[PDB]
Amino acid sequence: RPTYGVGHQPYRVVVLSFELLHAPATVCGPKKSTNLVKNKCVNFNFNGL
Amino acid sequence: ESEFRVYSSANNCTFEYVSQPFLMDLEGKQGNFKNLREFVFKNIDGYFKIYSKHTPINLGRDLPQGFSALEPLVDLPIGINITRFQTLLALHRSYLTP
Repeated sequence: RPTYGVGHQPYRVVVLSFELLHAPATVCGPKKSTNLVKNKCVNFNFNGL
Repeated sequence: ESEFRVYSSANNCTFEYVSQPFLMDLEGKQGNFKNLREFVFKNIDGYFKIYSKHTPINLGRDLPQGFSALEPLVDLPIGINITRFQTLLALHRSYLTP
């Protein structure tokens, strides 16, 4: 019910089990992508490269 | 159409995926002999890969002379080996008689 007490609310569960199958990596969660600057000697990374 | 003309039961279904109808260059029911669809089905290191090329080839007797590379269409990290394969054809009904 909506007004449940915290000790017994419908508590969320999100298990992000990192699974190693017989295939290379194809899934990511990159919520960190920053800005980009040009015409300046910097260091850059694009999805692994 | 009916899905049971191919199978009867589905068990332990883990992967389903819906995408665009990658049979492009489709035309009327009798638009054959005007286009050629090429597909490559592969399974390497667990990546099942499908490459395709829907080139509207004015066919002669058979596959023509020329070059047309198959651009990649899909890569799936399924990881299952493939040994036996089959081709699925379609049939129209009578539409007049039971």
